Amino acid sequence: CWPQLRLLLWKNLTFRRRQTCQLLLEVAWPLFIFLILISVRLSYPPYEQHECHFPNKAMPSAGTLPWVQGIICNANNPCFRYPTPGEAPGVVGNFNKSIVARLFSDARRLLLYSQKDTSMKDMRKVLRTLQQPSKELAEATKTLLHSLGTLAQELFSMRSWSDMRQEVMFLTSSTQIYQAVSRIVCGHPFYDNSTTPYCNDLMKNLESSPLSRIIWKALKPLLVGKILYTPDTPATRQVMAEVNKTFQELAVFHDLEGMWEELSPKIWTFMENSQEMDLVRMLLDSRDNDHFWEQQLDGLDWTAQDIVAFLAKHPVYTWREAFNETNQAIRTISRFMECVNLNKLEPIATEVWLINKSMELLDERKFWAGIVFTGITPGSIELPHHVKYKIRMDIDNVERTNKIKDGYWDPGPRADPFEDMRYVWGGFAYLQDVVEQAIIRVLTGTEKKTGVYMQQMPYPCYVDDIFLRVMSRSMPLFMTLAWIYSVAVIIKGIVYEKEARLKETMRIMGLDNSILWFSWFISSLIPLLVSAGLLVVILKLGNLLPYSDPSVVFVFLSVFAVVTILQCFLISTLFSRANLAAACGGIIYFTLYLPYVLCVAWRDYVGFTLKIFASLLSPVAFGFGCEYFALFEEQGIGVQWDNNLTTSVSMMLFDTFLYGVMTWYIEAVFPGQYGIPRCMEEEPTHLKLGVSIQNLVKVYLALNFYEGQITSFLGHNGAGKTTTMSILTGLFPPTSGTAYILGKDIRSEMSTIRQNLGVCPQHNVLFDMLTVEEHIWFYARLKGLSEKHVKAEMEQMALDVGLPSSKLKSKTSQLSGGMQRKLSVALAFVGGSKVVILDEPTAGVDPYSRRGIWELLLKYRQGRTIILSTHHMDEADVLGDRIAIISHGKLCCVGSSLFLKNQLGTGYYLTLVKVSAISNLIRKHVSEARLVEDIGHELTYVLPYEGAFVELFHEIDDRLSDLGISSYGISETTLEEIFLKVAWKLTQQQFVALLWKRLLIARRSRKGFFAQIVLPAVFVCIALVFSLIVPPFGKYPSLELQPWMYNEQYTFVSNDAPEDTGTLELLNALTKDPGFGTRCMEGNPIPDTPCQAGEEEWTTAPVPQTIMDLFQNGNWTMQNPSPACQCSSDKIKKMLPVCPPGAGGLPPPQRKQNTADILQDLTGRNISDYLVKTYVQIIAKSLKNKIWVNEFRYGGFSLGVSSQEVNDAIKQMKKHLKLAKDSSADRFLNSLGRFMTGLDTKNNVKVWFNNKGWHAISSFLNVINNAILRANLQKGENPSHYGITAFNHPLNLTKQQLSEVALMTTSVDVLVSICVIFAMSFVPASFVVFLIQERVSKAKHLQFISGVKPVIYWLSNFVWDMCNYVVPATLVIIIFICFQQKSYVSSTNLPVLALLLLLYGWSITPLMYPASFVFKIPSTAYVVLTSVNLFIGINGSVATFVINDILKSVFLIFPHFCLGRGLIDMVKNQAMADALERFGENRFVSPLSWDLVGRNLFAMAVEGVVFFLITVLIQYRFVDRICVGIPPGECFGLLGVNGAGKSSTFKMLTEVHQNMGYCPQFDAITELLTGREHVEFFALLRGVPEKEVGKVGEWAIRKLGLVKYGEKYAGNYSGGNKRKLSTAMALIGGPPVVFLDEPTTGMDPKARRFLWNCALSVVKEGRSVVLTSHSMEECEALCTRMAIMVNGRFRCLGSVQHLKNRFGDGYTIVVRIPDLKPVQDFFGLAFPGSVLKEKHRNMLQYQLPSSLSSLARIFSILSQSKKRLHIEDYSVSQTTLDQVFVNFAKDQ
Ligand SMILES: *[C@@H]1O[C@H](CO)[C@@H](O[C@@H]2O[C@H](CO)[C@@H](O[C@@H]3O[C@H](CO[C@@H]4O[C@H](CO)[C@@H](O)[C@H](O)[C@@H]4O)[C@@H](O)[C@H](O[C@@H]4O[C@H](CO)[C@@H](O)[C@H](O)[C@@H]4O)[C@@H]3O)[C@H](O)[C@H]2NC(C)=O)[C@H](O)[C@H]1NC(C)=O
Ligand SMILES: *[C@@H]1O[C@H](CO)[C@@H](O[C@@H]2O[C@H](CO)[C@@H](O)[C@H](O)[C@H]2NC(C)=O)[C@H](O)[C@H]1NC(C)=O
Ligand SMILES: CC(C)CCC[C@@H](C)[C@H]1CC[C@H]2[C@@H]3CC=C4C[C@@H](O)CC[C@]4(C)[C@H]3CC[C@]12C
Ligand SMILES: *[C@@H]1O[C@H](CO)[C@@H](O)[C@H](O)[C@H]1NC(C)=O
Ligand SMILES: *[C@@H]1O[C@H](CO)[C@@H](O)[C@H](O)[C@H]1NC(C)=O
Repeated sequence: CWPQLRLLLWKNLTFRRRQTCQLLLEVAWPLFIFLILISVRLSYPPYEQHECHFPNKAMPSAGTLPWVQGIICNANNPCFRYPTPGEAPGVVGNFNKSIVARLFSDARRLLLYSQKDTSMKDMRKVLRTLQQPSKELAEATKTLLHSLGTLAQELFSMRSWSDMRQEVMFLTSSTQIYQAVSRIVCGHPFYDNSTTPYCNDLMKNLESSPLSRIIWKALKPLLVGKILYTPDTPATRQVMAEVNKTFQELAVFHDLEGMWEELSPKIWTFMENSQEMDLVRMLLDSRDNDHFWEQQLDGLDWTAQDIVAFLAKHPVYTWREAFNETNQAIRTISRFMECVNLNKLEPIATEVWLINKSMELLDERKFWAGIVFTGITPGSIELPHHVKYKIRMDIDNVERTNKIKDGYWDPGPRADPFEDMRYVWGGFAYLQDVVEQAIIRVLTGTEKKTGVYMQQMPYPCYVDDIFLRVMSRSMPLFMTLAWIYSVAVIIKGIVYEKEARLKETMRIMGLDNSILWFSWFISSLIPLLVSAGLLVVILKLGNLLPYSDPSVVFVFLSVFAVVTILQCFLISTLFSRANLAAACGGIIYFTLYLPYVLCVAWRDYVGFTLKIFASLLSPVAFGFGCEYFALFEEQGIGVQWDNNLTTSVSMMLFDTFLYGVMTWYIEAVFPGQYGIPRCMEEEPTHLKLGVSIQNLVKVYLALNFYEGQITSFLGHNGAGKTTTMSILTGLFPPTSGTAYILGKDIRSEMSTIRQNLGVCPQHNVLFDMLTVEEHIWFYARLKGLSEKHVKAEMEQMALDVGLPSSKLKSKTSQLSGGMQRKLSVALAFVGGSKVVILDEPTAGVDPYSRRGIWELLLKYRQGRTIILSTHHMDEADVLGDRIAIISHGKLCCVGSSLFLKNQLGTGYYLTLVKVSAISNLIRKHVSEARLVEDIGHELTYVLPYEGAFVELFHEIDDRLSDLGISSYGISETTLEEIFLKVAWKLTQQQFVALLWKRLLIARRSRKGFFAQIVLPAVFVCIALVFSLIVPPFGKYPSLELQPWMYNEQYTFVSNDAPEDTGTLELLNALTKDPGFGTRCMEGNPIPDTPCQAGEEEWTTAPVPQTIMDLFQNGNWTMQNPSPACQCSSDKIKKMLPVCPPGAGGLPPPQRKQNTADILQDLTGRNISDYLVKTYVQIIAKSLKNKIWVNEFRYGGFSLGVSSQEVNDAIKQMKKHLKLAKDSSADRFLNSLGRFMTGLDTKNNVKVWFNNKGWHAISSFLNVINNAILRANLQKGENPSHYGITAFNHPLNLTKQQLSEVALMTTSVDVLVSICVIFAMSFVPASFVVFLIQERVSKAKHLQFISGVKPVIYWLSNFVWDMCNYVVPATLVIIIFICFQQKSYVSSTNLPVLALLLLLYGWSITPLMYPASFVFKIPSTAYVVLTSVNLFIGINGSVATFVINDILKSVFLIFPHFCLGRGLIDMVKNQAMADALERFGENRFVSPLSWDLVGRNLFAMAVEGVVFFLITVLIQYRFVDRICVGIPPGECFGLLGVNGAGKSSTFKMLTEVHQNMGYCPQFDAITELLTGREHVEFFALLRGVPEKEVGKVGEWAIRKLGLVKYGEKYAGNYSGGNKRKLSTAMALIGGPPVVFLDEPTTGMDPKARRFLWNCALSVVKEGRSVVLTSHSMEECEALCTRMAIMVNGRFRCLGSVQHLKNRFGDGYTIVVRIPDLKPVQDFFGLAFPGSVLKEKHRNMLQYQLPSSLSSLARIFSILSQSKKRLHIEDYSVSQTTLDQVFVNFAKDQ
């Protein structure tokens, strides 16, 4: 058992080693694939990003100055990496150090001090009293001194103007300006025709200044934009007037220039020539006032000396420089604010005019967003209590509304300042908040009393390694390609071993399929394990899968190799061709891998039971395991032994078991064309009996085979000798019979029988890539011989074979057919087998190797029980010692050759070579004589039988010169007799005939290649159906801003400073009956979301034993309230950090708010740390369960706490000091007072928003605005039906975006075009494979032999190919015109596409014609042509992606590229015309224009023409004195030596064409055509009449027989029937000379005689024939004038008898008498040339050379010694023709 496994493994290893061409590619392909993989890996490094927070943005309602400050500097998401103070629950600042805020606060302080100041009036009163020592003078002076000291302190304590002037002077190197502006504004981390060109050049410089050009993108729609709204309802007018007030709040700088121009001369003369200033300067310099100023300064800067130097200066810094600087600053700020359009309000009547005006303003490049209301009628009614409004803005400034989420999840806070922040810099949130605040103010009356801020939630220290994810979630493809190559190789090997019938012989040799499958398994698993180990090595070292144990991945790859090995064992039993299976395995495994990518996209609704029932394949389970590996690898923890993956391994093992069972079943139920689906002479007792059959029978005989005799076994192959020989072997069991083979019953023991019983079937067994010595060694080891015994047997076999040389012993299977057959028949004798069963030896080999094999067989006659079974007569005659014939399953005759020939055989055959005279002489010499047959220069007679022989031969030899007889001959009866006795318009005719034949061969192929019609149909159907799934990619529907667009989310509300001031009522109205927003309130005014009504429970989730450790780890202050968390340590790359328990610290109270979501109170908790830890831990827990984790929370609120005095003070100040009512003084003061009172906020809210949700910030802003509105509502009936809804609907796209979408749709266009190109390329594949089938010596050369004019052949082929491509063209046209694809079904795009497909077919059908020329194998050009067509399609797709002019000019040669570009340009022009019609114009550029489409049509047409021409061109490519005369009726058989070039001479020697007929050596018939139609087509091509064609066909079908099977498929016939059809084809036209070649190959008796009779008859009609073969019996029975060709020249010619007598050997005699030596002694003494050819018991044979002319005396001596030697039987024969042939071949 095990030794056989060892031999099988050795054979497999030798097959692997000797190739030296497959294993190197096998080891290089995975290396190359994964080298490309690692090269791609080393190009994308892992991106690490620290955790950070984002500053809070301020809306316009929270103050104009903080809003502008938030716009200006902190507009980039700086990613602080540390919690900003803005995220603190109490403070909302971060502008502590803002010098502008300090300047404004100092200005407010100066104002409020001046209005409460009395120094001016006190100084005036003191001056009046002094002008009108004293008593009250001292008190007045003291009060004035104190007042002026306080004023000096106040004026010096501002400290803001100093920094402002220093910074503006330093500004008037790249980073210094940025640092200065950042320190100034906040803390520390064609247009020239419209307006004046000054600020045009300013904005040009802003766009060209080398800084972050993002602040300009945010400031452009703010100071240049322009808004417009719905019809002029008075309430809409009121809300727009409120918005206008909010806008003009910042217009204080507009009327400041007039104020300065009006106040400058007054303050100038006040500081120049006023008595008050002179008195102040006088009092500032004294002897006692200096100490007063020193005491009042409190040691501050700007002492009294500096004050006196600055103020008192009539002619180094006085007030004049400050005055000039302030004047210049005012000039600059006025010139800046001049072109700032603060009147951006335009009322519009209708919505269509709204859209038109917005588009016009967009063309004018000055257009901000636009509000659209929903008023019911232009009435004075205030509001319908529920405002629905939309904000229409440009697309490039608003986030798209077609999607609300990125889809696939990926780490990253999504905080890019420009790419995904359009709701901030675009101005959407600003206008939204302004409109909501205006609506709130107009509904109730409260002005602002509310601030709003936006805070982005932080992110917990993530890293970006998307490449690792996409490569570990798509591992199977590149993990499987190399094994696809490996499985193709192993399938090629398996099917090659199975096709050659080697497995059948292995089974016959005494083996079971189990050990073969095991050996194949081991031999294919060893290199797969090697490759798996190497891949584990290259993956671990590649740094692409760190922290992954090599052992577990190695075991995984080993199980994968095992399951793929069993899968290929499954797939191999369905194919019976090596290359076909090797090419189809790859595509079949690709098809089996596709379900994985098909199921991975629909993972949202896939069931575990569906996963199991779909895991019946190997690639899907491997992909699941790889997904497990990826999920456990991405987080850095790796994969280890931790007890999914186990389920995947179990499913893979179940798949292995299922594949094994499927193999075990299919190998038995459906095998190949060779498997089995589930007058008796004296018996010589001188030798031992080896095989004794006894009463053998089957389902609808007894012989005794002996040891030393080579017994023959003849039969009709239908009545026996086929199932009897199989029953003698182990193929089929017996049926009520027994046969003791060498003393062992067949049914008793079959193992010991096969141990000493060789076999040699017709199909030789010789493995390729091996030596004959290794063959003998392997067969001897399989026999069971020892080492020394095997060596001795190999030496003996090499000595007896005849090739004892290293040039042949160490060479591969390269010898000629002769030595190959000799070695194959000698192999059956290795091991010393005592019983051998041959089958058809020397079937089609030359007579020389036949004699050699005969000698080799006779050398093994010393007791081996050779059982011959052949259809040849001479072989079984000269080899068979006991001929036995059976018929009707019963034994008929048995005995020696002489016994069978003299018991029932006819008399002698006497021939004469060159008629009534000789006939009468023979009749007078012998009465029972007759004239058998007379041929050209020959005559035969029969002597049916004895002294008449002597007298007749004497009379013949005496009167020989009388007649024309030149030589005589005598022969015995051959065994074949005993076997038979016992059991012009011709061009149009050829055109229509070819068309008819091809039409029939296409019609009768319904079961055949009919898929070439429905397969392109189903593929184009799949394509056009998939084309109806991709969205139009250019739509933006009306989206409603509501936070519940996401299914589930966690909200939260944090109430800071709970003192009931202004926050408690707001937070209450946020969580009352109306809920969060507009979800459900007296109905559900939101579609597809009715709110869950019943839930009210303020509870805390059950906490595990972590509160314990939280208690024992006390002192958890506000700072560090929870244990820390580590992330991204060195050499440990973690996608998301892992934190210990107690991440948040305490589960907050959870409660549902009846809106399909749950809120948790976060009062007094650190919001940032809690959010970070909860988010990271929840995301980890969610991704742990393989759910494709989505987002968790989106938004929350933090409500906290941060006037008329300044307004009243400004009013009182304006009342005095030269009050007036001009448009320069009152306007500026009122605007400044409004700006001052529009900056204070009592209470505020901070909306925490996640940016992963595209529509989260706006929805939560709407929610908080609705909450504010419902809270500010007073004494209402109920807050239910009071609410606002915000919509987002962009405007229509313009020409630019239309061009962009027409450019980006080309991807889907080429995607749908590629599959059509692939599906349309399957029609010419059938044509080319049919041409290949007809090209290999079948019909092309045969039709070329007759007059066919080969150009007409290709012409008719092209015609039918066009006519047959017409059908699927119209079919697919109808199929995908049924679909409403306006790009194709239009009245202007249908004919162009129609003739585009037509010309594509016309150009593609001749392109694959020359590919059939050099291709000597059928049924495999299909796959390679499909592959190269796919490659051309990929090339055309790449060229379309894109020097382009020459590219599109030279790439028009490929018709696939032509059709692709045609479809692309067609859909492009369709989309362009549709867009132009949408915009309101009309373009009618026809697709048939020469430049666009039509150049491709002409190119494809001329390409088809030139391809047909070059195909015609390729076909045309632009012996020693052979002399013989063939008269009428001369069968001039021209034999030759081995390799004499008979086929070449036949092809050279072949009006003359029409006068010659050919019969191919190989069968030539269409497998799907009919029998009668073959000869009908060949008669049509011969030149017979159209009406007599049926008569000629009937004559041809009746002449050669087979009339019972005349109407059937030629492919379903047999060898004899195929040869009959072939020889009938050569007579359908009736030429004078018919050239035949091997008419009988593998045929049977009672059928060869039929063809021989037909040949003799067609010769007898005066028509000479010419044939050649190897069987010399056929030549001697058919030919009449031989022509032997030794080396190029005719070495011998003449009749058969003349050649047999001239150069032939002597006669041969056989005598029959235990025995006596005296008879042999007398026989040897009688003849001098007697030679003992064979000596047996009671039977002798001898040869007489050079003594044939004395046959009369030979017969006389025989008749004399008949009574003396007591001989029982005599026989005398002449030398056969095969002896003459082997003699001529020996002396060469
Ligand atoms: C909620 O919970 C978070 C943490 O989960 C708390 O945030 C912590 O508190 C501060 C932010 O509010 C952070 O303090 C900063 O730490 C920086 C780190 O630099 C080193 O810090 C270590 C101590 O950990 C020192 O030994 C080193 O010498 C380094 O200084 C400081 O650099 C930073 O100092 C600032 O520097 C800037 C620029 O120079 C100055 O302008 C500024 O005035 C200040 O000096 C500052 O001290 C703290 O790191 C942060 N994280 C942790 C783990 O503590 C929140 O505070 C909690 N919420 C509330 C309301 O408390
Ligand atoms: C809306 O506000 C703008 C300014 O914010 C007002 O326009 C002012 O008045 C006229 C034009 O109407 C101009 O001469 C002024 O220069 C504009 N600006 C200022 C600062 O006065 C406009 O009148 C307002 N419209 C409504 C309906 O209130
Ligand atoms: C035209 C004048 C009278 C009205 C404007 C007030 C300006 C000019 C006065 C009022 C207060 C003064 C400032 C108060 C003190 C300082 C701090 C010192 O380190 C630089 C000078 C500086 C900054 C003074 C410059 C001049 C000053 C800014
Ligand atoms: C900065 O913050 C502190 C809080 O410690 C506050 O007292 C101060 O007024 C702030 N500065 C401002 C608002 O300019
Ligand atoms: C804008 O697009 C809508 C969508 O159908 C269309 O009805 C409307 O007429 C378009 N308006 C303009 C001005 O193109």
